[PDB]
This record gives sequence, structure tokens and C-alpha cells, in this order.
Amino acid sequence: KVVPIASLTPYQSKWTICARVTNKSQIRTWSNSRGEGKLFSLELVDESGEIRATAFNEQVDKFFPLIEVNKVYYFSKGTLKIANKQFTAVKNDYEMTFNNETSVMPCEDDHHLPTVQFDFTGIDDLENKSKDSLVDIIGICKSYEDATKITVRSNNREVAKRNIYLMDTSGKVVTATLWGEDADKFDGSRQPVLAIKGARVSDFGGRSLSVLSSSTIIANPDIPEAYKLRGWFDAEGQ
DNA sequence: CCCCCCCC
Repeated sequence: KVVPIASLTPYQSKWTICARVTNKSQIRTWSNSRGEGKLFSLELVDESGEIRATAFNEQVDKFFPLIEVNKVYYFSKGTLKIANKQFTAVKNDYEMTFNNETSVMPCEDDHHLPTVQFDFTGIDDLENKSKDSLVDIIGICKSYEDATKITVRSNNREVAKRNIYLMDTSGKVVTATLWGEDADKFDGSRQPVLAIKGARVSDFGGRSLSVLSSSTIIANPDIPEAYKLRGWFDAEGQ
């Protein structure tokens, strides 16, 4: 029986949520001073709230191919505990981890559950944010560059890299780096309003941003401050 | 249990 995400608490292992996926990761392996394994993570949203959920190893195999982004599912039992704020933009005290107990059945998208949500920081306000801290931002993609292939000696990877320059009603332009696939797909033609959840702050250049693979980019967010942006921009931004 | 996200 279905409770909101707002209600979920480590003190009660009996719960079902009807949540829609807003972010699914790809499967990633790790190995360290502690452990070995693979995982993928999700970000969920309902009418009450949002939550990050992560499946490991044997659930990654169960569940990776049964969950896709933008769809609505019942999630039933997982592991809850304090969110590591360091590593998310997601707005919850806790954080779910699948287990052998987890069930994931498809739920009806008839209650229209919402889409990504954001807690924005003005591009003029990033001066007051810390390096490595995660931000949410909305901006006109004033301009963008072609993608290039960076070469990472530290770990031996050749990554796609695409810089984009984002401006908001303050006239402050911030450089933002896309990586990998993102760097490759992105087309900012007609200068769209982008809303990016969980972009990571960087100090290169004073303040810039790095769009991580955990970040969630919405091309023309159907949200009030996007019309507010295009409005200004087609006037003062010109 | 991850939590790396790269470069100038």
C-alpha cells in the first residue's frame, strides 16, 4: 500500500511508492579499499517529494532492464538511510538501496506525477557557492562550441567534451562543460533554455560548472522561470 | 556497497 516518498523512513521497512523515474544511470563497476561490484542509480519523484535509489550487482541485473526514464513504477521495500548530501542534488534526508526484498512493478501514469524539480542558484550567485558543491541552474544557452576529444592520462580515457555558455536574467554568463555522450548529442541551436539539476561547481575561471553524468538536463523546461528567461532574453538579452 | 566525471 502506497505511501508518498515524503513519508519513507528507515524505521519502517513496509512501504510501496508510486514514483516516476527522472534519472537512470548506466551500469558502472567499482573496486576499492573496501569493495568490488557494479551498480546503477535512479532518481524518483512523486507529488510529495523525490529520492535517489541505487541498485547493486544482482539487482542491477534484475532491474536495469525493467526501468526506464520518464515512466512510473511501484517501488516496494529497499534500504533507507541518510543521504550523502555531498554527492546529490536530490532533496531528501534519506536514500534508497535495493535488496533481495525490492519489488518494482509498473504504475499507472494517470495521477499525473511531476517531472524533474530544481532548487536553482542564480548564475550571479555561483560566486557565493563552493567548489565541488552541487547546484541547480536555469539559463539560455547563449552559445555552444563543437565537441572535442579530451585525453585523460590519470585513468586512460578519451572523453568527448563540449563547452556551453549559459546566461540568466542577470546577464552573467557561465561556462559549463558537458562530457561523453552529452558532449556529443548536445545541439544548442536557437539558444534554448536549459535547466540543469545537480551540476557541479568548479573554480576554473573564477566560477564555472561541470555537467556530470548524474546531472539531469532538460532542454526547454515547461516551468515558469523558463518563460521568464526567454521573455527577458528576447528583450534585454538581445 | 557508489559517490569517478576527466581538459584547459
